[PDB]
Amino acid sequence: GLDSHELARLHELARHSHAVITRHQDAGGAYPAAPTFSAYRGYAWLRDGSFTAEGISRYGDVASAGRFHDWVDGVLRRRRGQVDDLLAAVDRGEVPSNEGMLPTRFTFDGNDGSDPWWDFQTDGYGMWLWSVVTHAARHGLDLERWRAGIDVAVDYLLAFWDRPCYDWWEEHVEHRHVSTLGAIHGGLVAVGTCAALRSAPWSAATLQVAARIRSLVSAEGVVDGHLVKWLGSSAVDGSLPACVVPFGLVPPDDDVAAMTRAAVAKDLDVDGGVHRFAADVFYGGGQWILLSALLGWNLAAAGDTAGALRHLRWIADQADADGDLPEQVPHHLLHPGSRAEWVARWGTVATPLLWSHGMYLILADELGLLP
Repeated sequence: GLDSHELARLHELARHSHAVITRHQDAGGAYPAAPTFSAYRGYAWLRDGSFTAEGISRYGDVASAGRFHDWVDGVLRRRRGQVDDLLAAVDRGEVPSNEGMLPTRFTFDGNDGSDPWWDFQTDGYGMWLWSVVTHAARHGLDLERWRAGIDVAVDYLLAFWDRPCYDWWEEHVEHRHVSTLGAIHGGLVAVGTCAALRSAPWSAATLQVAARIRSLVSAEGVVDGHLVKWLGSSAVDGSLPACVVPFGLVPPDDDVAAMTRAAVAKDLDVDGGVHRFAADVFYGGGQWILLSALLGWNLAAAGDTAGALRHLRWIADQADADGDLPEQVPHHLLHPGSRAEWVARWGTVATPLLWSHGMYLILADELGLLP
């Protein structure tokens, strides 16, 4: 379904995606979110980094992906005491405030880059577990290299998975977001079904808590046959397909998977460019490359190769003259009046966004299109 013209350009964008990710990887192994965007530069996120690492692992750069996992593992081992103290506090009946939780932004030397009162999120820890297990399985690696960091993440998530937190988009701290629950589920199932981790003391617990997550989503996170943005809401969010692939709340051919893909397409997908959520005013609510990639990935997994390809083509059309992929583009805006202020305050949209490139690599790989 691709001619030589398209294949050449898609191959080149894949090569360039690998290059921009590995060029900007920090000396210590972290992947930055966006080296030139004012509000993100200097920081690493586990969410962005884990998807980026998965794209790089699929691409076959074992060294680069391994250095990212080394970095995360070391950062988490340094939080062993913090996590133990949070768990002890829970055991005393003194539940820690959001202000005491593990961070969202990391500096490249592994310190808190932001105050979790303002951005507390648990999804990234779940994504990292999914990412590191998937990487090790793909390349035949011994997970003991990263196990002590895995242990910190697992202990943290088993304790705090059911806590309200901000969503992937740093909004609505009072709610429990289905793509956050989904990320945690994906990480817990990854470690709980990993033969190398069969003797871990938390082995059984991870699958039991994953089942608890699915119970909660079944009870409060499905409406009219589709997943919803947060428990007790009716709306969808463009992140929701991640709950199918890769995080596995339901199989790709499940009715809830089909209905969720359809609802996201209807409510949020304009010409192949997927919006985050209807109320999104960030840069006027533009079309997000990573979300078009996520939807494409899910379409491919469900057997809709044509739909996957249409989304891959849309993404490729957003590459700039150097091949860099932005965070988002404004071809369609949900709330156009809101864009100007964002541009004035933070500058033009983050480009390149490493996560855009990571997701491009994943979707290209799903379609068998890596060079």
